[PDB]
Amino acid sequence: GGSLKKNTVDDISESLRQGGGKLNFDELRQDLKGKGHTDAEIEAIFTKYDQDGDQELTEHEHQQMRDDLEKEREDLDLD
Ligand SMILES: [Ca+2]
Repeated sequence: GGSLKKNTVDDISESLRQGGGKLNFDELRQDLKGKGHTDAEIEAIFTKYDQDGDQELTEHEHQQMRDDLEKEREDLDLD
């Protein structure tokens, strides 16, 4: 709709919680692939958030996800 979908975060959030708030590209991706998530979609989300390019997504990176989602889909609309 805008930039990110709350539905996506739910998928990544759940898988992240299972790994202990921390997971690597390979582990999260496998957990994502088993849910029906495409590599392209995962790579975009992972690249988008993995600003450190450490090929790893942590609770910190995921935190921005929820924040970035609310600044767009929350507190505003038509502007
Ligand atoms: Ca990272």
